[PDB]
Amino acid sequence: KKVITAFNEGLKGGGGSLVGGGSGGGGSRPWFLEYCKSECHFYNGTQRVRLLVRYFYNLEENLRFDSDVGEFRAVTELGRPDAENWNSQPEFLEQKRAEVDTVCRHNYEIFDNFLVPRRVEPTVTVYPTKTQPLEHHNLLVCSVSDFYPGNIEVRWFRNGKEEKTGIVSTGLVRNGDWTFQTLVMLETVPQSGEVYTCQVEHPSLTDPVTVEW
Amino acid sequence: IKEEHTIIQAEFYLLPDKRGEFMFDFDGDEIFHVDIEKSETIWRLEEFAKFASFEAQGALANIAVDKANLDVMKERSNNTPDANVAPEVTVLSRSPVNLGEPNILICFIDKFSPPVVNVTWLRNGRPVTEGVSETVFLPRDDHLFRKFHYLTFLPSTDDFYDCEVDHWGLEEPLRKHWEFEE
Repeated sequence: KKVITAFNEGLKGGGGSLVGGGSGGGGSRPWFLEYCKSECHFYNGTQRVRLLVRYFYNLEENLRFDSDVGEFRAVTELGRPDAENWNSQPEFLEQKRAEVDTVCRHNYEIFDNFLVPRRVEPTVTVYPTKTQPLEHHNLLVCSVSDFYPGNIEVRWFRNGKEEKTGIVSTGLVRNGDWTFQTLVMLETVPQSGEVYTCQVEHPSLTDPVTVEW
Repeated sequence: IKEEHTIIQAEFYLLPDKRGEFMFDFDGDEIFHVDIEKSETIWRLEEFAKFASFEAQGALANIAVDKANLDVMKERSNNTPDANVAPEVTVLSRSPVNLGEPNILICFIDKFSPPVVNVTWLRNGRPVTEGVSETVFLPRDDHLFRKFHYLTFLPSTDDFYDCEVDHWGLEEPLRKHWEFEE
């Protein structure tokens, strides 16, 4: 059973202050946030990887460590003291420079066993939607839900004619529990001898999924 | 073939609330987070637990550094705070809604900071405290946060729901309405 490794969080030092930064508000309840995102960008699994660490103080991103640079760089002046301090520490730098391997690549190998291969087939359904007398443009809905990963293609066809116009969608909707959903609607006034079809392609399927109305 | 992905370790410490958080994100979804007070790794999906492990103490140690660092940042900026940024709130069902078929309502709270919010689910105007759950504060591409609150429900035309959200950045609580409509 493999153990996920965490990125090392560096200790900052005091020494001086900066002349009045900013607010953009005032009156509101004062708050203070130290937030750090250590991001591993896998361009192709572990073959090409970039580590990007981003530091934020309140609403401002102030410091960055890009593995392609190899050192910390201030995004705003509030982050400069940290850049200079940490960059003067060879021991800390080598440690950060090595995390693209000891953390990013190390954890990908673990996740590649169950997150990368996760596949959940979508449930596809079609149905009309208006207010009885359609009046204006009619609306046909293609519902594609409960699927993973996010990569998916949902197309409408009018008698084998892929409709590239009159499409209204919610776009890819993330449910927060590792499943997505989307509603791709087609504006069109139906006709008996005129059939509308929804084709769905997804990496969890072997063959496209189709539905007529 | 090509495997494009992003893994993010996101962590923070907030004052004056004295709240910290440590989580991992994979392509936008939470893998797990550490319950800082109990020193335990909480997987987003139970099934994840059998494929890996994470020593919760590592998160506690990192948050301890974040807390020390926050004091340094407050000192460096002369305790100059920023404005509170109110969230956008959306309510939607997890799956197509069919009368009498169990479903889940999602209250998606987005684009806000600081990472603290009060949320209440209401069914017919009354708070619901059973069959509800929530995620921790999730990272966005920018400096803001998002969060998900969930409510199990049984579709009926006699009911209507609301997700009420309060945040230091809102004038008054925000109440988003949801009701079945085939």
